[PDB]
Amino acid sequence: SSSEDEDAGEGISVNTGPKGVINDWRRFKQLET
Amino acid sequence: PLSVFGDRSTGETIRSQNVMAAASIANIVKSSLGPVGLDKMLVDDIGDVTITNDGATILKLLEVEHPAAKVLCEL
Repeated sequence: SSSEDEDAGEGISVNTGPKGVINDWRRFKQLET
Repeated sequence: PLSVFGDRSTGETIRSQNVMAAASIANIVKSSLGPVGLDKMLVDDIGDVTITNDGATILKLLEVEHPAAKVLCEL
């Protein structure tokens, strides 16, 4: 009833680029030092 | 092009800068000239007090950075 459970080229040797960028390199290097 | 690690000022800019520095040094002490001039009272960073009318003492006690202003102080 209702009731239920529901309920390559590695060697580079960069030539001139370091010379070109040395200005910024030293700019950062002074503050880092 | 120069690639010099520093600042460069050339011509009218540096001339005006030098003139400004010299004029500032002059204007510091221009108020202490003549019998109607008045003294200045300088305070150090440690609280020491100096009251003076002498231009040399004022320019010696002052801490100056510009080279032309330093030239005027040494003058």
